Amino acid sequence: QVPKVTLNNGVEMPILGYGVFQIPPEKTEECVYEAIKVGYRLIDTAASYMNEEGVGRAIKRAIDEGIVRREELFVTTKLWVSDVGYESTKKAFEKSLKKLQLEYIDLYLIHQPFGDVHCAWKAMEEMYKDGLVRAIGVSNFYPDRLMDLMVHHEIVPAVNQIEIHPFYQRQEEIEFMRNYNIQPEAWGPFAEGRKNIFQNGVLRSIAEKYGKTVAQVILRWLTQKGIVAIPKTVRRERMKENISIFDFELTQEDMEKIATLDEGQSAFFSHRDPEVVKWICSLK
Ligand SMILES: NC(=O)c1ccc[n+]([C@@H]2O[C@H](COP(=O)([O-])OP(=O)(O)OC[C@H]3O[C@@H](n4cnc5c(N)ncnc54)[C@H](OP(=O)(O)O)[C@@H]3O)[C@@H](O)[C@H]2O)c1
Repeated sequence: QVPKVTLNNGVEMPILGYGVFQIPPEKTEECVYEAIKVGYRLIDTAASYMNEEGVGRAIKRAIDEGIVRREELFVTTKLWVSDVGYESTKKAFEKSLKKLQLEYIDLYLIHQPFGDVHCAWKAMEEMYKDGLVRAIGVSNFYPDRLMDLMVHHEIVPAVNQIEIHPFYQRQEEIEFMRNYNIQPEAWGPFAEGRKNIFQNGVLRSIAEKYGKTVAQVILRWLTQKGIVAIPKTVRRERMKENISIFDFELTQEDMEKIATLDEGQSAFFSHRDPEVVKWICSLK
């Protein structure tokens, strides 16, 4: 029984989904298919992961085998930096759509805050209004950048996908998003395992309390905040573990303990670091 959040346009999105970053293209079909069988419906990919084609094949099988209908799934993909523009953005979307073998996409995101994101958003608003995508949003946008879009365009981004985990908890940005009706979505909910997160003593003491794992506690913590989380694992047993978090609840005390862990900065790098902007823009 996986809860759904309601986005600013009335679209419902599952609060827990399945991420496919660093799953090799040739392993992505079986992973996604297994995830769906286990009960995932929110699937997160991107043009840049090079595994849309495998995601689409998993879906096609699940649908053909009767496991799900298309409407039960929530497929997210992303516009890569090098495609950002007006027509370039439509072309990119249509390329992803093809790879996925879908008629529509549930959520399409601007992947990075660089290049002509105003033209990309305008493009995206038009595909949104044409019915090609159910919800449009952004990724890795700080509040100033979110505001800039909001004051220059009609459609408020439905989602902003950003790094959120116990060591970068980003509460001030969450309340800015809640204020302006932008659903926060957590990428790297486990910080990709950085900083011995699965062995953190505070997290284990709370996990022990409930007979759950640390991973489960982290995801329960996010979702209990009203944050969509998209953990990634290539293991069937962890798919099952990661989705099995709604049969318990953290106390206020538990939530406050977890809050003490915030380090207030990325586990990876800052998007305001000019060297980072350049490194990202030079990947493709
Ligand atoms: N918008 C963006 O700029 C951006 C950037 C990065 C990622 N993302 C999205 O966010 C998704 C989630 O983030 P992520 O892949 O970076 O990192 P993540 O989900 O925080 O953590 C990934 C790691 O956790 C391990 N793991 C999963 N479940 C576990 C469990 N219950 N116990 C112990 N270890 C566990 C995985 O190992 P195994 O796979 O081997 O189990 C994997 O190495 C991505 O796949 C992608 O869809 C978006």
